[PDB]
Amino acid sequence: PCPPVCVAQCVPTCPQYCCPAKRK
Repeated sequence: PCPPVCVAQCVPTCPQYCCPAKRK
């Protein structure tokens, strides 16, 4: 369960499997 804003923005509220390689 990934947020669609985490697809650009991998934050402390967001999952680690939900990190891209486009702005963490």
